[PDB]
Amino acid sequence: KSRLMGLEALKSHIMAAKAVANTMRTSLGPNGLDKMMVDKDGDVTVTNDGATILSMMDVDHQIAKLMVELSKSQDDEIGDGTTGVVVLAGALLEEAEQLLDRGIHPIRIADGYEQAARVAIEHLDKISDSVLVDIKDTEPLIQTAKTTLGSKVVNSCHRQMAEIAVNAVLTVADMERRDVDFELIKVEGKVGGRLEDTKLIKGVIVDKDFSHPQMPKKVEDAKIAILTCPFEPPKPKTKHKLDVTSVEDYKALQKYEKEKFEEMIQQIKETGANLAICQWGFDDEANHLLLQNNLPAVRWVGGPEIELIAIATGGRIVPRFSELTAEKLGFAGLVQEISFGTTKDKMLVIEQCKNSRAVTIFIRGGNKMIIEEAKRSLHDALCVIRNLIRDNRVVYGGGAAEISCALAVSQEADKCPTLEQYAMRAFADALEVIPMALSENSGMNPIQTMTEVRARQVKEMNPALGIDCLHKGTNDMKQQHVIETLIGKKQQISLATQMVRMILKIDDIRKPG
Amino acid sequence: DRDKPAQIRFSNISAAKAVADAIRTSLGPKGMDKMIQDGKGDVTITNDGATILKQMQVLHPAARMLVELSKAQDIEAGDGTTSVVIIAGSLLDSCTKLLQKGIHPTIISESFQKALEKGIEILTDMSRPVELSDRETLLNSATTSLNSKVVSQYSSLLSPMSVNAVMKVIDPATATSVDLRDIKIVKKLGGTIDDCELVEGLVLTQKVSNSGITRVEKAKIGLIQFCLSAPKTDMDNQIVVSDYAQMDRVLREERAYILNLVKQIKKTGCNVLLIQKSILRDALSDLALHFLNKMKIMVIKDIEREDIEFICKTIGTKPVAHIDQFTADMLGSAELAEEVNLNGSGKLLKITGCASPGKTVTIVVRGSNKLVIEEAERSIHDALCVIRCLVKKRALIAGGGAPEIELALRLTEYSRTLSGMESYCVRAFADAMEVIPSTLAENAGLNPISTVTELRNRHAQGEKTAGINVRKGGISNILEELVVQPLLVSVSALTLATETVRSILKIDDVVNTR
Amino acid sequence: TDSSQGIPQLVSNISACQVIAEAVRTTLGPRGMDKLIVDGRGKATISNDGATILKLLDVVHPAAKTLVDIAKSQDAEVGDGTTSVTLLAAEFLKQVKPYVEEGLHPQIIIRAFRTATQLAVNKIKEIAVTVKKADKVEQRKLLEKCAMTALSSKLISQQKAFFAKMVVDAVMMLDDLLQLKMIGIKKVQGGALEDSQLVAGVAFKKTFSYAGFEMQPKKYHNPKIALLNVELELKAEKDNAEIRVHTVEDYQAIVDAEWNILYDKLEKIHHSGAKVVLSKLPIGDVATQYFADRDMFCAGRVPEEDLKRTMMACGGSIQTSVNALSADVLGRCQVFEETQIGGERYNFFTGCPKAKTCTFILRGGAEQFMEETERSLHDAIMIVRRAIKNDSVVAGGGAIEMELSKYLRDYSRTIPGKQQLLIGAYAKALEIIPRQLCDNAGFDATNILNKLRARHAQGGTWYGVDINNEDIADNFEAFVWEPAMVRINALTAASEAACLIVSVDETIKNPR
Ligand SMILES: Nc1ncnc2c1ncn2[C@@H]1O[C@H](COP(=O)(O)OP(=O)(O)O)[C@@H](O)[C@H]1O
Repeated sequence: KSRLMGLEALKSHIMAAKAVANTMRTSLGPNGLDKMMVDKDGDVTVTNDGATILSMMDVDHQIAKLMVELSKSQDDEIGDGTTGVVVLAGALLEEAEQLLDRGIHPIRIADGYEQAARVAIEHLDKISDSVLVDIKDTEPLIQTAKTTLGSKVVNSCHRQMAEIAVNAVLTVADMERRDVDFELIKVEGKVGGRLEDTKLIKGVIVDKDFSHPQMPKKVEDAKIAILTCPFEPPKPKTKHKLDVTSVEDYKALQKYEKEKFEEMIQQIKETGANLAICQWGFDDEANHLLLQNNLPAVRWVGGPEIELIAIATGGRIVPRFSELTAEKLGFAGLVQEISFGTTKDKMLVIEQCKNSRAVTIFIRGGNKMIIEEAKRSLHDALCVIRNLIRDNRVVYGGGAAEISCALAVSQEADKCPTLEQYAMRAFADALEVIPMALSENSGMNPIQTMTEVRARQVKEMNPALGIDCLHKGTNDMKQQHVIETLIGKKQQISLATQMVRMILKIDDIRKPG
Repeated sequence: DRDKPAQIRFSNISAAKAVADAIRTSLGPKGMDKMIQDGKGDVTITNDGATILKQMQVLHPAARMLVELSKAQDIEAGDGTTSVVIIAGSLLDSCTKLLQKGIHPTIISESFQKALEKGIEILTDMSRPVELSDRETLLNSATTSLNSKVVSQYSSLLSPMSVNAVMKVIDPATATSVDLRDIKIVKKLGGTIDDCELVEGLVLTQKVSNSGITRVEKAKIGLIQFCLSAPKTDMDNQIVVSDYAQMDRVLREERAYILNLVKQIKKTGCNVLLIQKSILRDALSDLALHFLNKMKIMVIKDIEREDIEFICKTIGTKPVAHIDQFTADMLGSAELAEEVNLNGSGKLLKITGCASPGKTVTIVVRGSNKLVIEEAERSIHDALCVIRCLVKKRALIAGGGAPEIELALRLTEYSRTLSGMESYCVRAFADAMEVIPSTLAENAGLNPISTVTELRNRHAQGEKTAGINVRKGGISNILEELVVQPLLVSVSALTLATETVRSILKIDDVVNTR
Repeated sequence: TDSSQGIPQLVSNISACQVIAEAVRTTLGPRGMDKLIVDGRGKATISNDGATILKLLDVVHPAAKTLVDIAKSQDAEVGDGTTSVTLLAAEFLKQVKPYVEEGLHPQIIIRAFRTATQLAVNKIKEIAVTVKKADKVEQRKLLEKCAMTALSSKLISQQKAFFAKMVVDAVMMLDDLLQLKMIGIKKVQGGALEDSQLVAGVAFKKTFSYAGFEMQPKKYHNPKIALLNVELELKAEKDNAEIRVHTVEDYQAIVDAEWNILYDKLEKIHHSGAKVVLSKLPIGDVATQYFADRDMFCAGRVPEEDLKRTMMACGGSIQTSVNALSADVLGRCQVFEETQIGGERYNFFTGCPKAKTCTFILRGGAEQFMEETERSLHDAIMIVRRAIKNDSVVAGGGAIEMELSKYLRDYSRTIPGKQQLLIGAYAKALEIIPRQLCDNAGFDATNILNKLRARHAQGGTWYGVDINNEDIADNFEAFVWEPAMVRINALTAASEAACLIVSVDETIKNPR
């Protein structure tokens, strides 16, 4: 095993980084082609995600593992945009290896990129807008939803799900001192109806998964009840079976269970209880008998789900079975069964709560890819509305911000000791790769369009000119209602700079050769 | 198709880059030496680029084109015949990366032409004009541009010859000069080099004869060009020679044969004869010379073709040939001749040439040990060359790397201001102008990148600041050092380099042969 | 199948030592390069310290093994000077290599090296200047200048430097050692309103909350941490065991039979006085309710470092029994507070009878600022400890090697023997610190060594080297110093290693 001494290790690392970034450079923008993925079995899927593809990627390099780890660790604050950072890092590494061939230490360019990103952020902070009120975030809601979603899962537009997701965040933002929590909103998915049947569960919705839909089931309840005492023969987290060396003990236990059913129904009828949910259960035979004899009630409520049952009512619990009354329970409002299919199981939706801590959305589908794309669009909308309510500052997209930053870097670079201008010119030219790739992904020439838009931006003012991927009329940005958050761009730039610095810092020798 | 022309262009670019890189460490006064080895084993130490370019041999279209370009640059201007190769190499290296992306050569050629025109106009608008209608300003410009070519003692030694050659005021400040049309600087061995003076008419160095008095005035030149050789025999001996008979025949053929021709030729006035070089004559009959000793004898040998061309142009006559000639168009001018030595060895005759339509005057230089004569010849050659270069125009500028950085910054700002896809190609020119200052800083012994960055910062701040010094070894202003150069040596060089680049870029396709 | 003895053996030893010398060289200055090391398991680690690299590498060479053993012993006995000694030994070997093949007996250079080392030690002892409570009036100016020197190493904020000075001055009570490996430090995660906070006691991390967690009092008058290795979780206790399944009365009977013993055990362990249960395993669902019904405290999921810090601060005893305990192996606190900041719940154990550890919370509300900017504070507190404990000090940097080299070169011109060239080579080999320091920063050492030699030719001050301004300034005014006791030990160790290397002439192998 020989040791890589000299400049071959850096060249190999840059080549590996470029070969890795070439995979993400092809799929860029909404006009990207569907990328396929197949595992060991015969499961072949198609999608376009910068995080799903990088997760199931197999590499044989030490730098690729750190790269994909840094790419996956930063995705909760930007949402959509984990593909351009790789291309930016690849272009920066290519410029670094091009400028290093003349005999320049990587420390100089690594320190210059810091001030380059600093001045880029300083220039981007002054070119934005701050005139958003209670109308600028409510009237263009349909335009923002159309720009976020697009036309990938459904050709027509969708206004119900967008308004539902907006209200689900508006009912929690201003209520908890302009703050929102990720654990408060949940995403649920189940096949059934169509995509337009979007429901907003104000309370909590719980499924039961029945076994036989032909069993007579009639709804007739009006008050919920929570208990901790064993309402029925419980299961102490142990798979019970025929562990009795007798034959009459089975009939004895059946008679005892019938007597217990009779006693329980007489107590809930003499005190005023109804659907009492505990934290234990039994087999399916007991539930079948309880549904066949009289009174509809289904057990099987084991697990942490009882926690939500301790929060969707309003009160406390009982430590002993011999401590029950008409005031220690909890009153309800409308607790019944809901089943839109009328052929499957039932669902319970709590419509009585003093706070909003489990608001969720319910979207029906018909396959596996459409529901996944719908949930991805919903997550992206939630992320963008969180970024909007966190800071009322946005910026125009398309590809004008990169050109403006490059122009500002090229302009504010008159004085230079011996490396400042070199670093600023090696960092500015690497920013014009995103619009070039976006224009090359379509059926137009990227070089000519980029030169034309740069000339148009440098001739007159109003830096709001870019390219169009939908083939429309003019190349304006304020007319297509396209917008992009600035915090996400700042985070992406910071992550790219940190990754470039970490790559340019660790490059000495390697132990396994 | 497309692969074959691309491979042909790549091979041509690689060959041109190899030719340009074969010699590069020789620009500036602190250049490196090179020992060229001959085919027989002899080695020669040299440092000039033109000698290495004209000595080596290689078969290639790009190499031959570069050699022709260097020869044309040396013939036209005469100075800086090594920077054009580096400029062409940088332009080809830029065109390589320009074509690697996917740009048509027409747009690249148009951008190169526009950049060349812009640079030429900037160089013409930046340079300052001077005056030369009088003699004081001309002498000042001469003594300011002459004290920066060689060392101090050589300059002080050539200053008398320089001020003697610059005194030739013939053209009344015209557009072009004729310094290469009527100049014939001769060389003479023996004596002191201090005895030099401008001489008109004609200067010779062959003895006429060795008789009595030879101080006459009969045209002083024999306009004759017919054959004077003896009729050769068909073989060695036509018959058997022993006693008489055959001896009397050859005696009469040697004595009473050519004498009749001499008599029939001497019947015309002005008995002045001569002959060319004795490269084809075996031996001349001395009997004819003894018979010609009477009635005035005058003969001058050792005459080349250039001497005949100079005599036929200074006096203003045309030579005649053939034997059947009964005209009278062979006379010249009679004034004074018969000169002696100037207190030393070596025969040399001079004629001032009074009342002549041609006012051609030359400089008769001398020397000793063949060590200070060729040096003075090269010195006066460079002197009259730079004098003609300065009198061709009026613009001048200083060198060191400042104009290159200025032109690079101007081209960068023009590509940033001008719109269009061709601007990128113009940017390539902005990356093909900072090679001379970097090479100078590398040959001096300092950091080239830091010096280039400092020069660029100074040019962006205070416009015209300083450049690169060689004697002191730092960054000092050029206004104190007496060193300048005409604007033509840069404009013509840039135009020739751009033309050569366009010619080598427009040629492609396949290279068929016989 | 070939082997020799003498010159070839020494040449092979020098060539083997050069490999381990060139393996670690760039990691010397403050901004050295990083190195990624991975073994056959599949986990890689990035490190830049020379000791960590030398500890995770083994050489099958006797000379290299002895060298790394001497380096490890020096690092364990002192704590600074691991790569410098190796570089000095490598330079000495490289300088002595050409003076061996010319037919020279190495038994005459050991005396010259010993005399040179003794002269250097004497010069350092006669040139060292110590200052400790003799000027600068009251100690207020002394501590002010100490804090200024601590904040002069890295350009940081003023509040951070003040907090670092407070946390380094509020821990000097019973500590009488020469290293900070006793109290230690711990970096926390999260965010707060301020930039940094200080407290005296044991800290904690995020704790999982359940239903009804506010039943316990937030403030305790006299809490007692229960040091019990057993836990009260659903997996530990049980409500139904191996019993005959017939009806529901047997379940109640067995659960009462178990609850009797459970209540007996809990009342026996609570009658001793302990009430703050710190269970290692996380709590369940009914255990919290049972603890809140008895007006007690419950916890779960705690690391071992926090338990060790609590045992060291509060003075707890190691208990190896569950039941049959006494009231003397228990801990006693004073103030136990629970304050939530942001999205986490923080704990404060203030009032320990043994002031040992203190928590320096550094939370700014980020994810990258916690890991980064962590070596500057460590270097600052190390410099503070070295300036407080040690008395002798001298100007750091490359201002002490050039003077010694010049003195040795001037003294070597007054000896008429074969030791002249030896002392000259020893003085020339001493120039390896500033050249490497300039090469590691990406500068030109050739343009600085000449200026340093010109300045030290007749001055003899404390003019070292610079990094930021890239020039030559006085190191005595830059507020950078070093103890005058570590350099002597490092030079002695290097001389001993060189003597041990040059003393070995051959080796002896044995198959069986
Ligand atoms: N006195 C001087 N000071 C600074 N630079 C000089 C000086 N003399 C010549 N040079 C530089 O040397 C270069 C020409 O060197 P060289 O190739 O040897 O002469 P030539 O070009 O006439 O063959 C010019 O570009 C000029 O800038």
